[PDB]
Amino acid sequence: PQETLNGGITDMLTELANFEKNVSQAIHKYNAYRKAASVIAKYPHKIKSGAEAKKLPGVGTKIAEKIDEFLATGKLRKLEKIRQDDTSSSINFLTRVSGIGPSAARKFVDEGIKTLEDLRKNEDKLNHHQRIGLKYFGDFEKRIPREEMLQMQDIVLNEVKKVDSEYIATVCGSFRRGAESSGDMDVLLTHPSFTSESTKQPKLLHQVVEQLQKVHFITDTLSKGETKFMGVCQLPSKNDEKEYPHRRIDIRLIPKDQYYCGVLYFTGSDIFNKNMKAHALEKGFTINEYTIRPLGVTGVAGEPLPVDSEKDIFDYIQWKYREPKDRSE
DNA sequence: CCGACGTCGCATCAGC
DNA sequence: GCTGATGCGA
DNA sequence: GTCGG
Ligand code: NA
Ligand code: NA
Ligand code: NA
Ligand code: NA
Repeated sequence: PQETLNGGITDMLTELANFEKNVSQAIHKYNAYRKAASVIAKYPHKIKSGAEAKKLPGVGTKIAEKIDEFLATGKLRKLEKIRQDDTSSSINFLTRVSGIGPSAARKFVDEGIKTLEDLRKNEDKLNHHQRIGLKYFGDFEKRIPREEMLQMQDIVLNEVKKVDSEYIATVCGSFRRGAESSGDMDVLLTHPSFTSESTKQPKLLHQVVEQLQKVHFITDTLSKGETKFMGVCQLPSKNDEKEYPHRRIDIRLIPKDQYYCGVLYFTGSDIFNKNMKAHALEKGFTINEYTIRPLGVTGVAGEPLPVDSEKDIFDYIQWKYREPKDRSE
């Protein structure tokens, strides 16, 4: 549905969401506003009153009132006020740097640090993550066209197999669902030698990160432990041509017996996950990102069931296997 | 009326 | 030094 | 902020 349908209202609610999260530190209000904007974004009619909107789940009394004011005046007094406020606008802005959350943003602004330039001048006050976030501030806000995702995947899948051909690696996220662009790259990795009961062998991830660094694909590291890496990567510049933006990439090592529950979950979408979770319950199973387990008559979860593919999961709950490209809901 | 609204791996702080 | 809490991201 | 026990 076109943005000119309710884009004004949805923009307003998203701006409210950001201020609750970044300034008020009210995470649940952030999500309430986000949810309201989602349901409205999907609504295929131009809203004519707060009352019409209130019928939608997640739209309550107060948002209904704001929509009334917005519809009559083309704005919202409280939002106009907070936009102008130097402190709040700065705090809100600083959070766009990866590694700077509401707490760090507040603290920086309290001591007079309000702009990227200010940050640039105060490196000593920034942790490693925050320095990398600042360094790639613009690149991190750019999206990744699917063609670049495919090129990136080519590299990841090639180098993983080169380290050990028994690794299994899957790029997940909306990309796996066939999205035309991505925000980052999420890689789930496993190996037969690693299960929930056997060796947690703590070099499986390191060896892969290392090789990806060795071929100069991974350029920076935000964080890295035995099961999860978050960092930065860049396609080699196809020659004589402009250099590609630096991209965010996550790589997680998952036990083999939990790998497919992991792929399912990190492929999404979120709404699909929710519904699949519903259905599974109805069939007497509880599914999370790690395992699927039978529920007994009084609701006691038994042991995790063997899962050797995504479709195993669907089969446990009597659902026809659905392609990632059809998992919007 | 009033608590729930994922959860968790990693980096870093707070405290002992 | 260690343990647990907190910030952050996803 | 919204929902629901
Ligand atoms: Na409603
Ligand atoms: Na941030
Ligand atoms: Na942010
Ligand atoms: Na081999």
